Amino acid sequence: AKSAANKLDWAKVISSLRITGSTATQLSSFKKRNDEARRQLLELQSQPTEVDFSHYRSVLKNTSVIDKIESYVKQYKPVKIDASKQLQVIESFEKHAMTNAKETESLVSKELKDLQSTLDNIQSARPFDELTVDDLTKIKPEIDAKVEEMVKKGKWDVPGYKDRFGNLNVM
Amino acid sequence: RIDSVSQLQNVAETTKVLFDVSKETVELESEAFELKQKVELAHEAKAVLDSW
Repeated sequence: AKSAANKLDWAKVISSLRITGSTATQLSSFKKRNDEARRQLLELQSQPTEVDFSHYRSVLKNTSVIDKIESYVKQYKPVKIDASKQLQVIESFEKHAMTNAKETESLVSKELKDLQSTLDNIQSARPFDELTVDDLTKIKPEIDAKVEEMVKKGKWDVPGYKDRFGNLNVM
Repeated sequence: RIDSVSQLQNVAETTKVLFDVSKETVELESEAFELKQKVELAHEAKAVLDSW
């Protein structure tokens, strides 16, 4: 139905809520909804192409003009001819869209499983019931790099030791 | 981080659906134009016929 298109549209407006940097995608969607609603009211407004000639010709007694406008109406009966213009623009659009869609999909799926693995890595191995600076130096040489930079700096106060880790002192 | 990732996963498939759907709808309005010219011709004819 039309309701499938529109349900997916408004669901996607509310999905577009859950993504930023897409502040006018939904405004395009709103326009598509508008004109979709417009074509149905256009179609409901309709005056059927044919003239009435059952009643409304037998009404006129001066009839020599109802045959005229009947023939003019039936002459210009393909009043406007067929259009499918969305077949070159829709396919091109679909290619760029598809490419990007699959890229995004694959990227976020990949990240999900990467994070799953990382979460598992933190749980089953973690030195925290025994931790030596040798173990942190071994897993991160960032430790020694920062230590060396601090010795070079000639400042032996580092906030990070007293900023959550204790600092009891006699004074 | 997983929470952030999950929103995007569901989006990635479904957005491709709306993208298509919107363009599909636009095609329907083209055909609606054909109707509009039909509507006009009838109205004009009815009006003249009313005058007669």
